[PDB]
Amino acid sequence: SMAQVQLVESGGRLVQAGDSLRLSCAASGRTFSTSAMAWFRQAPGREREFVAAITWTVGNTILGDSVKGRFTISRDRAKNTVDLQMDNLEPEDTAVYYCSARSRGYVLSVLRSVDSYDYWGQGTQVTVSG
Amino acid sequence: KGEELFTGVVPILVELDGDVNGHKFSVSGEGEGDATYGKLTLKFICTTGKLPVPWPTLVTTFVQCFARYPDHMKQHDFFKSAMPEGYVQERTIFFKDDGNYKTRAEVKFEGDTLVNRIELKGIDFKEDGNILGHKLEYNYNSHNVYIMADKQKNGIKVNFKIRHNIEDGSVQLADHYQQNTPIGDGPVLLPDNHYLSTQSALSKDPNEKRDHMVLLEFVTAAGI
Ligand SMILES: [Cl-]
Ligand SMILES: [N+]
Ligand SMILES: [N+]
Ligand SMILES: [N+]
Ligand SMILES: [N+]
Ligand SMILES: [N+]
Ligand SMILES: [N+]
Repeated sequence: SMAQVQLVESGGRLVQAGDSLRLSCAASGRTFSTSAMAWFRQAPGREREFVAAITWTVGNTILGDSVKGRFTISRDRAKNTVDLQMDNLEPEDTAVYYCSARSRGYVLSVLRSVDSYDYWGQGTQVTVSG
Repeated sequence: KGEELFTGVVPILVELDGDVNGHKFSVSGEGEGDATYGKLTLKFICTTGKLPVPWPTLVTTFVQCFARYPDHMKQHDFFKSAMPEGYVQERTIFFKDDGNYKTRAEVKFEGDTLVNRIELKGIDFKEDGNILGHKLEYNYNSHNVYIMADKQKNGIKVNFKIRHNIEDGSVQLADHYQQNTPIGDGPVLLPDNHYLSTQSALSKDPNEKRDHMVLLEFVTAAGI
């Protein structure tokens, strides 16, 4: 009956360029209302940048231009997780990765925008060295 | 204005998790609605086996944003005005001389699909009664759905009486109490008192082996 959702990211590591890494986010609280989840990333001195989003019921996915063909988002409704599979990592992927969630319904185009989510995790650090 | 999302044919997904007198079951559904005609077509599958209750008792639980609001009433279509963000639908359904369903649903867009996710809980049904003893005819009648604003909850209050025809010629009433509140904080149309004239028809897919229901609904607003 509370709307509050809590998000816990895990999996960020220091890793070599060209390696892969899988990140994961755990939602709890009123997960019944979830309609989309997403991953954003922020590097120092830079605006927070859209990475990937997934519609909750059907699993439709949206990728940000600079990770297309490298990153894969997927979600598990039984466990209320959303994972980010990052292959072929580059130094420029270095950032803190944030997990987010929305409960309001939406048209698809608003999902790339930081302002479209109602809940945010506290981030997990990914560092890629070449 | 959310009316805009409904000018064409809109695909629909439905998901229900239920528990009646301890019997758990899940249902999934798909189809489409066309608010310009007031038309809704949906097919449901019981994904857990046999449905422990009669399919007609779940009809009203299984998207009134697909009503046709005549142009002079567009000021009173709260359902459309709440999308895409969507709205919560809660009912308690009192079956005369039997138990009750309590339901919790969220109706909202996920992109181009209207989604209706439901939890249902039923208790205190007689094992001999019309519901658990499967004595309802597989059919449906016309009813008027009475809508009034609930300014304090920023939503609407709704009520009606469904008549379920029983296989021995009696009629089993199911008294519906209903409220709807927006999910977003955007402003919504709070309507004057009015009602939805609702007709429905149930049938079967003969190429469908699983326990299932084909549902057709025609809904037009009225009373202004
Ligand atoms: Cl009994
Ligand atoms: N909650
Ligand atoms: N049935
Ligand atoms: N129902
Ligand atoms: N509607
Ligand atoms: N009536
Ligand atoms: N009707």
